[PDB]
Amino acid sequence: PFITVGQENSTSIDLYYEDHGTGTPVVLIHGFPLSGHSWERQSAALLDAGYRVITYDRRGFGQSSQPTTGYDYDTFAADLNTVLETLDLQDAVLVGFSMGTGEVARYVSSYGTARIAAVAFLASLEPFLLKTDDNPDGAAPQEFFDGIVAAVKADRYAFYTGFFNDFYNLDENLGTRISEEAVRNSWNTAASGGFFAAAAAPTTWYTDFRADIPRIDVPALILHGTGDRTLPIENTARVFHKALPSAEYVEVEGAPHGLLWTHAEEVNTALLAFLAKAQEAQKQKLLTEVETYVLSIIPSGPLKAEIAQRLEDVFAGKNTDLEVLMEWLKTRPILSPLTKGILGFVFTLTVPSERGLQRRRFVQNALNGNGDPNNMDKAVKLYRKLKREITFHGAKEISLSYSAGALASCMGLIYNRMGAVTTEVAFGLVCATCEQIADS
Amino acid sequence: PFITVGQENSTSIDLYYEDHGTGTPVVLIHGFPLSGHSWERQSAALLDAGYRVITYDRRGFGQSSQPTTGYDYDTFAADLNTVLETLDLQDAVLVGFSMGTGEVARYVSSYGTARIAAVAFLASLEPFLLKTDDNPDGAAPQEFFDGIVAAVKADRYAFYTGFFNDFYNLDENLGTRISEEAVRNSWNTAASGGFFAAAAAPTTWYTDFRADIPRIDVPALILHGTGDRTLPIENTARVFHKALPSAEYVEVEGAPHGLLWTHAEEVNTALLAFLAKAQEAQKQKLLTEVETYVLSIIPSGPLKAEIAQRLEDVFAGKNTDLEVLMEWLKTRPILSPLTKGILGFVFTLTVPSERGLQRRRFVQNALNGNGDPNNMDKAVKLYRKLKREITFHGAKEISLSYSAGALASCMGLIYNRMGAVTTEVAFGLVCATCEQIADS
Amino acid sequence: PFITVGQENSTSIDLYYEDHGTGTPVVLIHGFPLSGHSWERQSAALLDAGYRVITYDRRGFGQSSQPTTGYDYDTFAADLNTVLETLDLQDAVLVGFSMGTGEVARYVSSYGTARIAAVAFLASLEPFLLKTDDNPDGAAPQEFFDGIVAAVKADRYAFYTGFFNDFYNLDENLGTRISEEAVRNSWNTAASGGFFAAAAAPTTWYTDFRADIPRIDVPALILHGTGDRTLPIENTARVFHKALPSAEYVEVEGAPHGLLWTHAEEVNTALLAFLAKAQEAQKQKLLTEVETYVLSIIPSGPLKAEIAQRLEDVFAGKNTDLEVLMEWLKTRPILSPLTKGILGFVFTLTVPSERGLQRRRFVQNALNGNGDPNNMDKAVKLYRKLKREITFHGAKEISLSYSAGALASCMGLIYNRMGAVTTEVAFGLVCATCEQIADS
Amino acid sequence: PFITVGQENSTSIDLYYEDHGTGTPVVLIHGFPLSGHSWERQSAALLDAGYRVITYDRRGFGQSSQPTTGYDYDTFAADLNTVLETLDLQDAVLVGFSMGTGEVARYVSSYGTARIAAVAFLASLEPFLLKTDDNPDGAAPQEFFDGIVAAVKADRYAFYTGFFNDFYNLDENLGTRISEEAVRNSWNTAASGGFFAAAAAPTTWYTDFRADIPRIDVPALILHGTGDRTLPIENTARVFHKALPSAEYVEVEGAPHGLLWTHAEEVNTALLAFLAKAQEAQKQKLLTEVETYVLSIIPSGPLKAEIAQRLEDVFAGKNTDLEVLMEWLKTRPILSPLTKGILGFVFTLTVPSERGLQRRRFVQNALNGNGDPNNMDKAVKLYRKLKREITFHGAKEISLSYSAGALASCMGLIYNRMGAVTTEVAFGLVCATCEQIADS
Repeated sequence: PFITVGQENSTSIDLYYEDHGTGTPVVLIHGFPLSGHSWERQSAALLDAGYRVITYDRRGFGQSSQPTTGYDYDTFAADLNTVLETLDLQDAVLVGFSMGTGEVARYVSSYGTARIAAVAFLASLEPFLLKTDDNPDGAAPQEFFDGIVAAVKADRYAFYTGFFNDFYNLDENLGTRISEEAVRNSWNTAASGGFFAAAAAPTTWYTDFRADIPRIDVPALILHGTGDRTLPIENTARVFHKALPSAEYVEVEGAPHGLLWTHAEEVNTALLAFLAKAQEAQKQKLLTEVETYVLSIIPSGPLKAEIAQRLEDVFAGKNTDLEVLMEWLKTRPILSPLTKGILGFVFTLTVPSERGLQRRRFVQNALNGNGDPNNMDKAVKLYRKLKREITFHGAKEISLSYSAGALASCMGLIYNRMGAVTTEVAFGLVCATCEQIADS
Repeated sequence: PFITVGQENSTSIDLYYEDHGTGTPVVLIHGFPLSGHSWERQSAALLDAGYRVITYDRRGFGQSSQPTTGYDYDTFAADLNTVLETLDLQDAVLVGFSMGTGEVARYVSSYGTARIAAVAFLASLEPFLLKTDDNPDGAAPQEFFDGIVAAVKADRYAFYTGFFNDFYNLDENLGTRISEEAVRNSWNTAASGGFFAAAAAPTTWYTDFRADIPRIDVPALILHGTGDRTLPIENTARVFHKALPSAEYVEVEGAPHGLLWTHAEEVNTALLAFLAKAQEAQKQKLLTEVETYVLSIIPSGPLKAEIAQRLEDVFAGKNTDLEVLMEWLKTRPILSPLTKGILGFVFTLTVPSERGLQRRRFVQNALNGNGDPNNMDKAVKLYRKLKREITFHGAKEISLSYSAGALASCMGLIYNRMGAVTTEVAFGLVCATCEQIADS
Repeated sequence: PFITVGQENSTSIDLYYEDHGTGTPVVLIHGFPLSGHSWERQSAALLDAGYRVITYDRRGFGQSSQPTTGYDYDTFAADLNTVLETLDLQDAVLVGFSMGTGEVARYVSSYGTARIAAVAFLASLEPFLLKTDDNPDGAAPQEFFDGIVAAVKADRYAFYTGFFNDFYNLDENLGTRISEEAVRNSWNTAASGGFFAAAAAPTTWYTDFRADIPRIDVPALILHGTGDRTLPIENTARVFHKALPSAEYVEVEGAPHGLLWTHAEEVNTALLAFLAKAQEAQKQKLLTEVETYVLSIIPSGPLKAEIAQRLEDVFAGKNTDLEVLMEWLKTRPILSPLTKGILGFVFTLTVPSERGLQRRRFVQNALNGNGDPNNMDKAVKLYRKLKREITFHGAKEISLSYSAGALASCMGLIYNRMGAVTTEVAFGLVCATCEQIADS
Repeated sequence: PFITVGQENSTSIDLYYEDHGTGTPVVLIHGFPLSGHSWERQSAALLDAGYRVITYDRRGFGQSSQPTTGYDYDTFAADLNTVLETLDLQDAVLVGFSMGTGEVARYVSSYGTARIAAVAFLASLEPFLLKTDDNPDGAAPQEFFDGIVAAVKADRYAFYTGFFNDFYNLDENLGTRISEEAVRNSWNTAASGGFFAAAAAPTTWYTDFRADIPRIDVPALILHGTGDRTLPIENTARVFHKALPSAEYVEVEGAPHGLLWTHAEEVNTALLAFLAKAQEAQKQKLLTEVETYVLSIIPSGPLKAEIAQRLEDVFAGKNTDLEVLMEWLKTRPILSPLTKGILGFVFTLTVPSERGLQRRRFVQNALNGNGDPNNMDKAVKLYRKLKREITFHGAKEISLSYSAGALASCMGLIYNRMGAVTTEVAFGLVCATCEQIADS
């Protein structure tokens, strides 16, 4: 599979990518000089955990096009933007390794965390590798990196051998954490890359990400091996943690630069933990917002408390019966039809096991709103806008511009299944609907 | 330029008007029997002082329509209301002369000081010209004004000659403070007016503004010449000052009624001083808005404090070096390129003595907007809209509809001098650019 | 990237190719049993020397289709013809290695040197490898080649090792001029080829090119290693030189057959020298055309002569200074502002050391186009088209469709750094603006 | 009548203009501080001579809008460009006076002589009024012009009195060549202008037109009075004549600056002469092209000679009877219907006194294009393109892309009056029609 990110002369620039599994999108950005297939140990684990795994090969690496231009992090991040937009990924998590951390930092800084839910940095370059006067926390001076470029240009194939020796810490890990054959494959992948890209890549390593770091607002994870030879822990992760103290910090003892394979077990554990925790963290903050908004329209009393209880139960994951819940709603004495309708919409939306209940009439009759053609006109116009929308805060603001009558019908469109919007947006709509009703 | 204020038979009633310069709006309302062009000496001074000068001709006067109806201050004030609402002026200053003072008093009283920041009364009619029992401070009785009307009806053209004799105090001022040609022009303007309006106007002079005066809440200025023959100082301004003691009172010694031309230097000085207090007040509120918006994108730290200080300094007029500031900006390690670009744009825009400093490379590369032809296209579409715009709030609103990428490139258009927008509009753009960045 | 050269059954026959860099087209035709990537040491050098490098994989080799037909030099040359015509290459240089030398000879003979500027033969097969009665200068008889084919059919994978043993002269060069990993990669590339193509290829080696040689009219270079085991110097290059005495003859002492890698330094040197003669020749015709176009806008006089001289100086590389030239331009009285802008653009473009000179104001104001949004809109539309373009003629042709006003603004976009186009394209634009201005 | 040339704040910038008479367009650009009505002596004469007279008032002058921006010759020329394009003038003559000469020079330089047939400079500013080191032929230094501006600002009305004293050389010419009332009117016109424009205009006088002069390729006329006090002959016209030696030079002895009125007879004579010569000159070069193309389709013989003679006669102005010509054509042997059709089209187009002859049956049936709907479709598509076209050379090229059958029908559309194209474009079509037929 390929995604076109540019054009070089008579040829086009396409990136090889892979899209597997169903769930929240997790983008895995490989490091030098490998490819997307490097994540296979992580990829295997993430697929088991019910995630949607997306991997791609950087330009001039793996199966991607090998142009002789655009080897800078502004172009690398631009490519990632194209990738995310082409696939239309929403609420996705970016995971970068080695060079890949640079792409994450730069994209977030330059394009914003709109589509991004969280970020993870494994074996990061950040904040600045170059050792200069203003940056004494650099790993090595300019002259050093110039040596690497010249080394690759001398003989890239022979370079790869020496490269992977410190990439995996073979003197320690060979025959224990990484096999001879596994290394052999990595070398093949390296050779498969572009000759130009090979020597062009090291110049990108001393990129100054210090300006990109503050723009990271989504939950972050910083992971790094102490036995990292290529990128020394202290010149990278340790100072990176000072720049981003909010980030979850993980130090894997004795892990080499290539810990994705060698210490895969420690990596998976740490990553899957961070992902599951950050997911439930944003689920709770979303559901508590929905609760307060829905309860805002319900009049204070013993009924309000009962509703609050059943809402908490389904939000907590306590598999309640839906036929019973709906029969309970239908039979309520002081609740207004619209209130019952909104509640009916919210319960079907949040309940995982629909159990087999056909779209109830009492909910449908509540949301239609007299079946005014004036109301259904604004409802489709709003529906068009919500299809493009993804953020909850984004979906709520644009919906607020519409009247309470138009909003109710819009909810009815979705309920009847004449509409296909994401849950975050659907919650945006219902919260906006509740807000208008509360002010009436 | 015209503004429709009514309708008379098959024809409509339009008022000729002029809108010049950029800044706080200053509306100049002419007197009898001239036109907006009478302010030309004031307009010249006000334009130099960076104001937005708006003048219009009263119905049946100058280039305005000449209907045979609506010659009362309730209609005159209604016309002014239409003018202010059509142009949507906000925080504007009303300046009236002779008859024009009546419009100011009545509009403020009848329509409220919502759009008005301050008011000025030059050669005022207020509070009441008619000499009666209840008003002994009147200048002349009913019978007198009936004489003027009958005099105009006899021969308005011959009337104009005798009128300007006391309007300018020609025995004193002719050949000294006003030339023969200047008077000639004034006469032409008078003759150019409506025959009906000419004789209808004097009846409006004895209007009772005594009830309108207390309704003046905005800061006021009362100016009047002691040598005023048309409107005697003691029957007008002096008693007006007792009715409005809060007002700034200025008495120009030996000045006649048409002091706008003869004693233009004394008038301008006094007026610009009174105006400057209200103008500097609105300039700061504009700069504090820009400051908060610009600081919104800068990440918290010691650097944020440093920028805010340097911003306050240039806004205050503390002539800071620009070559130094730009080199300081260029060399910051944690500032994003876009951030450096925006600040650079702001500094060149706010710093007076640009000192012939060539368009910095680092700012141009920040504002280029990744040289996306799609981003560059949207920027021009926005530039077309901003070329028409004049207000800061108006420029900010329409800019918000564009993406952050499109906005940055549009700023680049202006910075590179491929675009020509007013400073108020330019600030609207930069503030809109900051708002998008803050939301990511 | 692929180019369809034929069709075999249900599938089509596509050749993998690569197009890098901007300048004179240099087509590199690889030998047996490798691929286009073999040129990587030459390609790297050629890109530095400002050439446009075009490489492709022969059918059944590398990433190209692997059909079981068309393994003859009439088909091989037909394929090259398709490649050249598809890319529409003009004034290009053909460089062949081993088998690749045959394609050059055959194409030139069969299709003519219309698109070709010069040709290069490295480790040539020419004129005739087969040892017969009429050709005693053959390297080996028919039976020998039958042995190779049968050897490949036995086990192609085991064959490759023994092949590369004499291809690189490993007993001498291994560990000195070629590393184990480099050979390893070559083997992988070999295995990656088609099984049929592998055994079909040797039969093409004893092709009689003796009739094709006289048809070479473009300047030729003959390079060969004396230590060549695969193609013995005396049976190949030496007799080839007798057949083509006009050709530039280079003998690399002790170089093996695969000298492209082992003696890459000697090869690059020799090749770039020969290429420089052909490159500089059409380079001058490019600058001479630009000169005539630019001078077309300058009004005749002593100033016109002065400009022409300074243009010739910068084209020769003597002048080198830019700030003085720009100051000289700025102060000229007969030059239209647009003319000053165009010349300033050309000078910054042609002067090698732009130094630390900020983009001059007088050039920006000339190219700004008055800040008409309509000129800016057409300018962006033109700019996207120029981003795709590569040729000088291609850039000039598409630019001529735009108005002089739109063109000037387009130049302004690039000058201001809101645009990124190649020098050949940049010159196309300048000539097009000059053509329009001269025609206005 | 007004033409919108810009926008200032809430108001738009419109220029007052007048379009009188029928024939080739002669644009008259007034000087400071008057208006288009100043040309009345020329306009009356030009209308008698059967020309199309176009006059307009400069911004801030006469009946035009009075903005406070854009008082520079780049803006003045931009305005003129709008005027010419809005009216879609082609083959027009530009005539400038005082300030008006600057507009002519700048437009020609900046926009090209596409729509321009010839140019005239009366009482010119050119080439450079400012007296500096680089320009010793200047009239006065910078400080001098600064005095003029301050004089206008002092008292705009009183300034005019002294201005017209030297403008007309009243000590000499008053009561002889100019009446008291005429000057009075000039003063009124002066007062009618904008207060801002009045003082803004003098700064434009020291504009450097030296760079604009060489771009003048159309036939030129330089007229100037020796007794010119405002613009001394030696500092203006005399040095202008050296810069433009090709121009027809006329020196009116003893004429003042405002010679347009005083020496109107001498001015008209010289002007009408220059126009008549330039008019017949452009007729001959165009008609001889039409002649050769039309004769190309007529078969060689005595008939071909007869046609050429009658063509030369009508082109020369020997208005032959059209009823006779058409009957001569109709009853003529050996002439093909299409040939008769083409000639019939040409004769009705070139013959002045149309006499009142109906679109002949023999012409319509020739032009019908057999009644093919495909031919009628292509004819309309071409007609759309020709409506946009203006040049004769431009019209022929785009028409050549269409088939001879489609071209014939397109001519038929115009002849039947279902189409409205200019004569120059109309000639382009017929020549293109002849060219396709000629190749058969």
